Amino acid sequence: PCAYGLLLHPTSLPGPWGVGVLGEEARGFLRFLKEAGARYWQVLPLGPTGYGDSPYQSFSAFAGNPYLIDLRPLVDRGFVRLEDPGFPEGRVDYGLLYAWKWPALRAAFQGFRQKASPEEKEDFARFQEEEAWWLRDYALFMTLKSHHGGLPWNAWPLALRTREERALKEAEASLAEEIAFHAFTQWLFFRQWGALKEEAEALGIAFIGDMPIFVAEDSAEVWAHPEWFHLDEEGRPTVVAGVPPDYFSETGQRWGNPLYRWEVLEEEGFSFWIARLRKALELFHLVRIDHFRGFEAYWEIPASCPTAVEGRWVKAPGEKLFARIQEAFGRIPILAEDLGVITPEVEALRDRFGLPGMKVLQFAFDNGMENPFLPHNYPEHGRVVVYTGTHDNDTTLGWYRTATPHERDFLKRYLADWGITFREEAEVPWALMRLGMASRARLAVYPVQDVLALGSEARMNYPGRPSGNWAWRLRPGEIKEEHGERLLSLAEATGRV
Ligand SMILES: O[C@H]1[C@@H](O)[C@@H](O)[C@@H](O)[C@@H](O)[C@H]1O
Ligand SMILES: O[C@H]1[C@@H](O)[C@@H](O)[C@@H](O)[C@@H](O)[C@H]1O
Repeated sequence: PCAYGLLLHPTSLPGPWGVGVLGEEARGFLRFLKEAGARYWQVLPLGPTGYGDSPYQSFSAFAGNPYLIDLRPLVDRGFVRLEDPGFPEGRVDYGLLYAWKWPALRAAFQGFRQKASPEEKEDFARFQEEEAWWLRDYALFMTLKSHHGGLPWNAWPLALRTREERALKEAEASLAEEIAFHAFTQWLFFRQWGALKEEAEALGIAFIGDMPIFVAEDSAEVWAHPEWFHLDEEGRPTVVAGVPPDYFSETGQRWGNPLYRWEVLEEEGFSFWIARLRKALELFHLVRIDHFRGFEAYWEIPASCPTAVEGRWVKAPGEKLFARIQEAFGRIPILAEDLGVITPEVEALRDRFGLPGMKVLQFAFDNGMENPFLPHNYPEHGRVVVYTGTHDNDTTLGWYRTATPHERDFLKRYLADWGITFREEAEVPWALMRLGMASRARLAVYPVQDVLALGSEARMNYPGRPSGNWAWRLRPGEIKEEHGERLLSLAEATGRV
């Protein structure tokens, strides 16, 4: 029973200009966290997003999401003048945010080139030089994507798709301004996050980052390093990621993400992963990795297959990779997302390296006392993270409302065994958060929607649903001291303060 933190993607922060940003409201959430006894702030992947707006399908495994840039500081410097397009409240309007914030950032870039001090123009220069190894490909990637009507890289003219030496240099020369712009967006993002990170550290708060084990097909790194992935000559994946048919899905899941050529990454001492983790550790203190099981083995699906039925398991060099990580960083600040159908082999790898696993209370009541998500079954070392629900789950109140008769009843009886009782429906989220903090899990993390006991409309992501995801936002003044105080109380009572 060491500590607890809260889960809130930066986009959910309240504030003007269409979305949560790395500014004052963000710093405000830090104070809230501090005064609430919280010691962790978990977020979703922070890279640039494409269609669907999912943080797990980023245009780059290294880049930073421009949408998170707080335009206010840039306004205070005279680089740009802002006028609101009519953004709504409590939700992100991505369509509108795209049409507005990009030109907004572009305009602010012109202000910078004409009013930036030497120390500013110099810093921007150092940044471009130091992050060049990935920044160069990223900036050109985005630029070329705009220049081609948003077409995916493997749909661009042969010369550019195959990254021919000449074509690249020419494009890189006749679009140096757009390329500089994108680099500018990155410069702001990392500098703004950096400030926020130091802030959190001074308050004694650690950041729990996130990253999908597999990258997106249409992204800077796949374009610039196709040797690391199973692609044909046209740049199209010959096999895609996914999971096999299980008790639930009768056809399994076909994600479409490109699969790694593990043999190639190994011959290079897993350079990609080390670089990927090094860059994440610049932003986070702990890094959760989605679909951890992939390091043990992954389900390879023929690209020509419409479902996941035709796949097969393929072992991945997990042991070697983590051994390498251990030596590279002298530690392994990884957080294993081991939800779903896991095997003894996956647990073996996870445990063998002392990596903490996950526990989701919303999944603990559809069976009997042997459910590994029920608190009494948590490993004695308590090296695990308990959640009421994650971003992919409905809010706890929303889950409760639709849960089966068995789950609802078992929930009550189980809570009772722990001296926890509830009357009102809106009380459920707190009963579970309480159960979480009372457990052996050294760390408990809760999404803010549960702290506010919001219903299903505040659900961050609904797997399978083709819209309305990643949009939920706290409304101004919605979260209040009242909530922080109640959390502090619960944390003190369980010894997590
Ligand atoms: O490392 C320490 C230790 O575990 C303490 O018993 C307590 O839990 C602290 O908060 C921290 O976690
Ligand atoms: O007020 C805002 C923010 O909420 C924090 O208080 C930060 O430290 C600054 O004061 C900022 O201007």
